[PDB]
Formats: sequence, structure tokens, C-alpha cells
Amino acid sequence: QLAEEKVRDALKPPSMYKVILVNDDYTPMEFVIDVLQKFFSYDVERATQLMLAVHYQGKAICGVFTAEVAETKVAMVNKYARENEHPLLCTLEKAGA
Amino acid sequence: LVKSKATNLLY
Repeated sequence: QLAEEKVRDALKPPSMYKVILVNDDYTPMEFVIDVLQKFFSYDVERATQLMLAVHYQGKAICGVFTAEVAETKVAMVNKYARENEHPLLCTLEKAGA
Repeated sequence: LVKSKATNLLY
């Protein structure tokens, strides 16, 4: 009905973004573990596997966040990387979910 | 990424 149509139209999925770490040949594995623990609340075990994924797969997803939070994570991780003089690049892509 | 050096001292 009219009320039910109003419900339907208000169920557009949230714009969500994957926060991604991209591999490079200069950033220490230990530093990537540190990043994952500091900014994403991963335990050492989970942080280690994701870091391995970065190294062997080329990139890995750190988690999925609202646009606003995702941009905040990217800013922080990149800042942390540069101040430690590493090229590690944290970026975003739309999840579609 | 860069792997850390292994630790060894007379084993």
C-alpha cells in the first residue's frame, strides 16, 4: 500500500567501503601487524594472517566501514605509515555492501 | 612486505 511503498523506498543499502592495505617492497611485516592491531583492533594472530595476505595476495581488506569512518581510517593509517618513513598505502573501495 | 631477520646466536 502507500505506507508500504514508503517503507520500500527507505531501504536503500548503506554506502559501505572496504579499507584496504596495499603491498609494497619496503614496509616491514612487523609494521603492518602493528597497524592492524593499533587501528583495527586485531589480535596478533588475526593481524599476522592479514599481513601475510597483504604480502602474498598483493592487498588485503582490513574491514568494512561507513564512508565517513573509512576515510578516517585511511587518513590515520597513512599518517602513521609516513611518520615511520614507510610507503605503506591504505586506501578505499566501495563494498557495494 | 619486508620480512624481519631471523634470530640466531651460536644457535
